[PDB]
Formats: sequence, structure tokens, C-alpha cells
Amino acid sequence: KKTIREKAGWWSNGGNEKLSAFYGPDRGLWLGPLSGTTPAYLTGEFPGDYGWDSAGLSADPETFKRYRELELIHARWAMLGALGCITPELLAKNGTPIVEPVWFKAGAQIFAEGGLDYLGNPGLVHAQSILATLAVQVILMGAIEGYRVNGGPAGEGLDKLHPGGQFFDPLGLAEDPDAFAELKVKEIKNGRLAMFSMFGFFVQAIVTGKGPLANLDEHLASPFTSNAFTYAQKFTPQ
Amino acid sequence: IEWYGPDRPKFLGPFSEGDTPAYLTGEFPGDYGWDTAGLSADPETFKRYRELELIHARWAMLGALGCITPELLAKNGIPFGEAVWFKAGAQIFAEGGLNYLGNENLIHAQSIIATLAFQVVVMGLAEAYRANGGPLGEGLDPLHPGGAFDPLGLADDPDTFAELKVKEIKNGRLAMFSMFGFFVQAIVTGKGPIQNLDDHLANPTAVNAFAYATKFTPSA
Amino acid sequence: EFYGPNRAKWLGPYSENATPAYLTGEFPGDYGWDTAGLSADPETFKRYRELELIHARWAMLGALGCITPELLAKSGTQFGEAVWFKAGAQIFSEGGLDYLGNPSLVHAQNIVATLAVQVILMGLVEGYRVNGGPAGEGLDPLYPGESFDPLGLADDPDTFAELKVKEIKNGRLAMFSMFGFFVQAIVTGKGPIQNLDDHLSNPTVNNAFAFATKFTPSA
Ligand code: CHL
Ligand code: CHL
Ligand code: CLA
Ligand SMILES: CC1=C[C@H](O)CC(C)(C)[C@H]1/C=C/C(C)=C/C=C/C(C)=C/C=C/C=C(C)/C=C/C=C(C)/C=C/C1=C(C)C[C@H](O)CC1(C)C
Ligand SMILES: CC1=C[C@H](O)CC(C)(C)[C@H]1/C=C/C(C)=C/C=C/C(C)=C/C=C/C=C(C)/C=C/C=C(C)/C=C/C1=C(C)C[C@H](O)CC1(C)C
Ligand SMILES: CC1=C[C@H](O)CC(C)(C)[C@H]1/C=C/C(C)=C/C=C/C(C)=C/C=C/C=C(C)/C=C/C=C(C)/C=C/C1=C(C)C[C@H](O)CC1(C)C
Repeated sequence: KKTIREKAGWWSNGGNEKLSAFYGPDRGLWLGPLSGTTPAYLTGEFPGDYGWDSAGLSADPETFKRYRELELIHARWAMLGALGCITPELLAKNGTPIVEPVWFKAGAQIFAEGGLDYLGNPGLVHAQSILATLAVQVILMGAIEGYRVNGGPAGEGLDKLHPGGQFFDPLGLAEDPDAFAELKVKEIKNGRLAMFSMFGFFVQAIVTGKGPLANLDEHLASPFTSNAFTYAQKFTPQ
Repeated sequence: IEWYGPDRPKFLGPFSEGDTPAYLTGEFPGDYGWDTAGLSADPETFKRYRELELIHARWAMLGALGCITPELLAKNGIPFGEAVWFKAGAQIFAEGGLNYLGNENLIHAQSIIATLAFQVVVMGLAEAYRANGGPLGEGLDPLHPGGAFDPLGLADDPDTFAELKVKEIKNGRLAMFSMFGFFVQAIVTGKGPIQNLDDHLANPTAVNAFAYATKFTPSA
Repeated sequence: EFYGPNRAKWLGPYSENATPAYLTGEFPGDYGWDTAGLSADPETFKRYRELELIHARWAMLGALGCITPELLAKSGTQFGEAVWFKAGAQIFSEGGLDYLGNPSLVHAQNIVATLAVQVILMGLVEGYRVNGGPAGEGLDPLYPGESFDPLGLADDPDTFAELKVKEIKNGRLAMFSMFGFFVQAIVTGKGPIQNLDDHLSNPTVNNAFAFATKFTPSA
């Protein structure tokens, strides 16, 4: 019905049927063609709506709103965390002299008497007091999150999840409402992937005990040799 | 300070005008406007959660006092074969059993199964009576029955009743927080609460929780 | 009765004012236990009922599957690893996972292929369970019938109701017992049948309280 170059995905700014796979009735669902009866409250109006409420926890619209905000905030924090749990180890295996690049050991760097050099450079942050660090952090993050929940110096009458003034959308990527609608989906999908992968970081720490990039490397060395089933008998009750 | 209505104190203070939900009217004690998770949107679930909060609060107050008291009495002279609270239960397996204040003549419990059996019998009776009433009440409030539970009569005035409700739920939230702390810092430290305070007071800057931070690292 | 207002309830005689208004005696196993109010919304209540019943059926199968190999183990079969919480580690043995000890029966050697086939078939069947398929286009999400009743036990509504109650109650029993399997495997480190044998050997001394001081931190 179309020509070759429209099939091949040319001609940007033809997007109103491309939101159909992420919003609306006939969108992609959590079990795909094997998920018939989506919850009636998951109408397809919000980003990331795949019809997954098996436990019915979001049946109330207001708790559904609160859960959406929880999801997006967790997603953003988990994206930052997934990037930050791999950046030091990548940089250390590329050769930056980070003293403890593994993430679940990265907090114990501040107890070495050379302090917490940021990239392993003593001329950088050079933090020694974990208590002063925590105090600074508590003050700043309390101000920050209280500003988030009601408003602050960066806009008060803005949305609770996507404020998008000149402080939180300073590149203007989301001025087109369709670009905004699909970027919301990209945000929530990358964020759900990051939350799943951060759960994976947690479990791979508690189970394996090495770094996540070290786990990737020892899996790529001999995958069938070394897997999560290698550590299946680790939590044996003795 | 009001504690009720729209101009009540709230859990983010000045930051709290637009965070409180529409359903958290300042009707119930301790309503600081904290339902970020929206778990109390349904009024019935809200009522059940209020009951859970208050019962956990009362049990946690009793338990906080019961974990603090024996240790204080322990250093203030009294014999306590096992004073620390997270091993106070293992006294049954000692030679002389669980003597109450160290007195071999007070209780002298030797069997934990019989202790537990009596406990289930009377706790079930009492909690069933709590749910649906009994010898100390027929159709009273599920949370503030009164009558048999006000022999002193502190809360016959509604305003005193309200302020004491707030005091109750707040001391109880404090005790629940403190009991959670007891748990986590017993698991982390392995010592009692009073000894943790003594150690923190001996060297506050290097005897805090961060000294036990690298304790749970997997390390292959 | 097991239905209506005059039904059996979770606290027995002390249960008249302990049941919510929304727990009408309509659904099986309604003893009036929603102290946490988690089923106030009828839709969340329906979803939680489905979760309860599916957990119940899976837990019944699992309870039988953890009891059976151990019984058969002392009854005379070898069972390289009979205990249930190490029955999975048979794949890493020399001869793999032989079903009843027979090297000729299955002889599974790779856990990743086993798992792959499992995800394949389980996803297919659970998606058919949610939205139907070759064994049911649009039947009840919980009691489909019509291919899951080759014997036809529940064509009468009253028999259907009483068997529903029996199902959900055997299943709650199995879920409790499976939770027990978990906690007392973690605590004891032995099988369920051996725990029963040890309890029957000396009931007053080798009960759970013998393992009470096991998880104390002790600095
Ligand atoms: C404007 C300043 C102000 C700020 C920033 C806060 C902030 C807070 N108040 Mg609040 N209040 C404030 C003013 C007031 N409060 C109150 C009355 C109350 C009450 C009664 C209560 C609060 C509570 C809270 C907390 C609720 C949010 C939360 O749970 O954090 C969650 C986020 C975290 C816990 C992040 C952790 C922070 C920290 C950096 C942790 C360190 C990280 C660890 C190392 C991680 C451990 C690693 C593990 C995983 C291995 C929060 C700390 C509640 C509370 O105490 O709950 C805890 C509560 O019950 N406030 C009054 C009287 C009217 C105020 C007056 O202005
Ligand atoms: C009038 C007497 C009567 C009493 C007291 C009870 C009591 C109970 N019934 Mg009920 N029933 C009663 C009559 C009847 N019941 C039933 C039919 C049922 C059913 C089908 C069910 C119940 C269940 C329950 C329980 C629900 C509350 C709960 O979960 O416990 C919470 C309280 C505790 C768990 C206290 C524990 C006691 C002990 C001291 C614990 C030990 C503490 C540990 C050492 C601490 C842990 C250590 C940590 C740190 C690791 C509760 C024990 C439910 C159940 O079995 O849930 C468990 C259930 O499914 N009943 C019938 C038939 C009509 C009755 C007829 O009279
Ligand atoms: C009001 C209740 C209360 C009180 C008085 C204490 C007091 C104490 N705790 Mg406990 N604790 C509590 C709640 C409490 N805790 C809770 C709720 C938790 C669970 C998160 C813990 C978990 C915990 C652990 C794991 C350990 C302690 C330890 C300690 C001692 C050293 C202080 C420390 O390391 O801080 C740790 C405090 C926390 C982890 C959280 C409590 C939050 C407080 C009440 C709010 C902040 C107030 C503070 C003065 C402001 C600081 C600002 C800035 C520096 C951050 C000290 C006696 C340590 C110990 O035994 O040392 C001897 C220890 O190992 N506590
Ligand atoms: C949907 C549904 C449906 C039905 O109905 C029901 C259900 C099932 C329930 C549901 C589901 C859900 C889910 C799955 C969830 C999940 C979550 C997660 C995973 C999260 C994470 C989450 C995650 C997160 C936050 C993360 C974060 C992170 C971070 C901060 C980080 C930090 C850091 C870093 C950087 C590193 C350094 O050195 C250190 C640290 C400090 C460590
Ligand atoms: C609000 C909100 C909001 C949003 O929305 C959401 C969320 C977030 C979810 C929410 C939150 C919540 C929370 C925080 C909770 C907490 C809780 C707790 C802590 C409890 C405790 C609780 C606690 C408790 C009970 C306690 C108790 C105690 C006791 C009994 C004791 C006992 C004892 C003692 C004496 C000692 C001895 O030797 C022995 C014993 C036997 C041991
Ligand atoms: C009702 C109510 C009311 C209020 O309102 C609230 C509350 C309280 C929340 C509620 C309660 C709830 C509950 C209690 C729950 C429980 C649950 C459970 C126990 C489950 C189990 C559950 C359980 C289950 C599934 C089980 C399953 C099992 C299985 C699969 C098995 C498997 C197996 C076997 C054969 C053995 C081999 O060698 C291997 C394996 C592979 C291992």
C-alpha cells in the first residue's frame, strides 16, 4: 500500500501512527498476543502501559498515580545508578587508577586514610569524613526533594514528574508533544530496564561477590562453564 | 500547634502544601500527610491500616520499654543471666531456666513449649476479644474502647482525648522507629541498645554505624 | 455452610464484628480474614483471589513433589539427592539428573537447556491461562473446565462449590506447609520427612526451639 522508502522508515514528522504501539487500545502488551483482558484502568493513556497489573495493586486511580510517580523516580535513580555502577569499573579496566571501582565496595574507599579520591586522583574531591559527606548530602537532597514534591526555585507550578521548564528541559527536546509522548516511553523503558538491571546488580553482588563487569567478563570467557547456576549451591543450608 | 484540620503540622513542614493527598483530611491522629505511596486511598484500607499502625505502635512501645529496662537494671546491679534482649529468650535452655529478675524463686521457667502454649491460648483469647469484644466490651471502638481500659479516666473530654490520641500515636511511631533500630543494629552490632549508646558516647566519631558498614559485603 | 453470612470464619465465635462489609460469603474460602484491608477494592480482590488459587495449586503440586521423592527414597529407591532443596543440584553430578535413579529414564546433563525448554513451555501455557488458547477461548480465568475436567466432577453447582472450597482449603494448607518446608529447611538443613522422623524420635527436645539460637548475631 506504501512505497519502498516509506516502508524503510524515511520522512520524519510522519508520526501519529507511531504512538499507536505505545499508547491507545491496540498497543503492545506485557504478554504480547497472549494478554487478552487488560485491566480496565490501564486504558493506554500513560507511558509504559503494557497492561501489567497481575496483582491489581493499581486499581485505585490515585494510588495508580502515586505508583506511577514511584516508578518514574525509581527509574531515574536506577538509571543513574546503573550507569554509575559500571562507569568506575570500565574506567578502571581502561586504566584510570580508581582504588576500588567495584560499586558495592566503592563506599569503603572513604575509610582509607588517603581519603576518597574521585577518579583515583588525590587532587580531586579527596573526601575523608563520611559523616560530613552524609550531612552535606542530607541537607542538599532534603532541599532538593522537598522542592521536587511541591515546587522550588526551579519552577513551582510545574508537573510533578516532567516539570520541563528551563532547568529540567534546557535542551528543549520535549517541545513537540509527540516527541514528548514517545520520549516518555523511552524514559520509562530505559528506566525499567535499569531497575531490573539494578536488581540484577544487587543479586549478583549478594550471590557472586564480584563486580558486574567482572561477571560479564567471566561469563564471556566460558558462558556454559560459568553461569548463575555455578553459584546455585552457594546458599546451601548446612 | 493544631494537629488537626487543614492547617495541621505535616511531615515535610513548609514543603508540604501540595504533597498531601485529598483523602488525608486532618481527621485522624498523626495525620502529617504522609501517603506518598498512596496505600491509604481507600477509606476502608485506610481504617485497617490505622488499626495496624496503632496496634504496632502500642506493641512497639511495650517492647521498647521491655528491651531497655532489663539492661538498665542489669548494670544498676541486678543479676540478669542474659540481660541483652535478643538473647533473653535463650534463658530457658540455661541450667536454672528463666529467672525473672535473677531470683531463682520468682518464676523459674524451664519449658519453652508450655510457656508458648499458655501464650497462644491467652493471646488468642485476648486478640479475639479485641477484634469482636468480650468480657471487657461488646460494641466499643476497635482502637479506643475505654471503659475497662480507662480505670484512671484520662480521656473523657474530647479535646484531651484528641491530644492524647496524638501523643499516643507519636510516642508509638517513635517507638516503632526505635524498635526497627534495635533490630537492625542488633543484627549489625550484636550488642544491646544500651551498650550501643555507651559505645557511641565513648567515641562518637568512630563508634557509629559506619564502623560496621563493610560487614555485609559479599567478597566472593 | 461455607457460604453466606452464617459461614465458618477465621476466628470462629469471636468473628461476628471482625469481618469487613465487602467479604460477603460469595467466594470459596471466605472465612472473613482481611484484617489488613488489602481486598477492599473488588478488582484487587479478584486479582488476589486468582493469585491465591494459583499459588495454592502450585503449592499443592510442590508439597506433593517434595514429600514423594523422600518417601520413595527410604522405601528403597536410591535417589542420588532425594532431599528437595538439593534435588536441583543433581544436574552437576557425574551422571546428571536420573529421574527415579534410573540412568536410562531421563539422564539430564545440561541445566540451561532444561531451563530453556521450561521457559518456552511455561510461558506458552501461562499466556494461554491468562487469555486462552487451544484449550479454551474465553473460559473462567480460574475454573475453566471443559478440557480441565476429563472426569467431570463439577457439573452440579453445589458439588462445584464444595469442591471449590475443598480445593482452596487443601491449597491454603499446602501453602502453609510449603512455607514451613522453606523456613525449616533453612533452619534445620534437612528434609521434611527427616524432620518429622526426628520430631517423632524425641518430640520435646528436637522441636524448632532447639534451633532457636541459630541466627543470633553475637557480634
Ligand atoms: C523542611 C525540612 C524537612 C525535611 C527535608 C523533612 C524530611 C523528612 N521528614 Mg519531616 N522533614 C522536614 C520538616 C519537618 N518534618 C516534621 C515532622 C515529621 C514526622 C512525624 C515524620 C517526618 C518524616 C520525614 C521523612 C519522610 C521522607 C522519608 O521517609 O525519606 C526517605 C528517604 C530516605 C530514608 C533516604 C535516606 C536518607 C539518608 C541519606 C540515608 C543514608 C543512606 C544509607 C547509607 C543507605 C543504606 C545502604 C543499605 C541499602 C545497605 C523525611 C526525612 C517521617 C520519618 O521520620 O520517616 C523516616 C516521619 O514520620 N517528619 C516537622 C514537624 C511538623 C517538620 C517541620 O518543619
Ligand atoms: C476461637 C478460637 C480461635 C483462635 C484464637 C483462632 C486463631 C486464628 N485462626 Mg482460626 N482461630 C480460632 C477459631 C477458628 N478458626 C477457624 C478457621 C481458620 C482458618 C481457615 C484460618 C484460621 C487462621 C487463624 C489465625 C489468623 C490470625 C493469624 O494469622 O495469627 C497471627 C498471630 C501469630 C502468628 C502469633 C504467633 C504465636 C506465637 C507466639 C508465634 C511465635 C513468635 C516467634 C517466636 C517470633 C518470630 C521470631 C522471628 C524473629 C523470626 C489465628 C491464629 C488462619 C491461619 O491459619 O493463619 C496462620 C487461617 O487460614 N482459622 C475455625 C473453623 C470455623 C475456628 C472455629 O472455632
Ligand atoms: C531515634 C532512634 C535511634 C537512635 C537514638 C539510634 C542511636 C544509635 N544507633 Mg541506631 N538505628 C535506628 C534508630 C536509632 N538509632 C534505626 C531506625 C535504624 C535502622 C536504619 C538504626 C540502625 C543502626 C545501625 C545499623 C547501627 C546503629 C547505631 C547506633 C548508635 C550510633 C549512631 C549511628 O551509627 O547512627 C546510625 C543511625 C542510623 C543508621 C539511622 C537513624 C536515623 C537517625 C535517628 C536520624 C538522624 C539523626 C542525626 C542526629 C542527624 C545526623 C545528620 C547527618 C550526620 C546525617 C546510636 C546509639 C550503630 C551502633 O550500634 O553504634 C554503636 C550501628 O551499628 N543504628
Ligand atoms: C509491574 C508489576 C505488576 C504486578 O501487578 C505487580 C508487581 C509484580 C509487583 C509489579 C512489578 C514490580 C517490579 C518488578 C518492581 C521492581 C522494582 C525494582 C527492580 C526496582 C529497582 C530499583 C533500583 C534502584 C532505585 C537503583 C538505584 C541505584 C542507585 C541509587 C545507585 C547508587 C550507587 C551507585 C551508583 C554505585 C555507588 O558505588 C554506590 C551506590 C550508592 C549503590
Ligand atoms: C507511613 C508510610 C507512608 C508511605 O505512604 C508508605 C510507607 C513508606 C510504606 C509508610 C511507612 C511505613 C513505615 C515506615 C512502617 C514502619 C513500621 C515499623 C518500623 C514497625 C515496627 C514495629 C515494631 C514492633 C511491633 C516492636 C515490637 C516489640 C516487641 C513485641 C518486643 C518483644 C520483646 C521484647 C520486649 C524483648 C524481649 O527480649 C523479647 C521480645 C519478645 C523480642
Ligand atoms: C489472608 C490474609 C489476610 C490479611 O488481610 C492479610 C494477610 C495477612 C497478608 C493475608 C495472609 C496471607 C498469607 C498468610 C499468605 C501466605 C502465602 C504462602 C504461605 C504462600 C506459599 C506458597 C507456596 C508455593 C507456591 C509453593 C510452591 C512449590 C513449588 C513450586 C515446588 C517446587 C519444587 C519442588 C516440588 C521440590 C523440588 O525439589 C524443586 C522445586 C522446584 C522447589
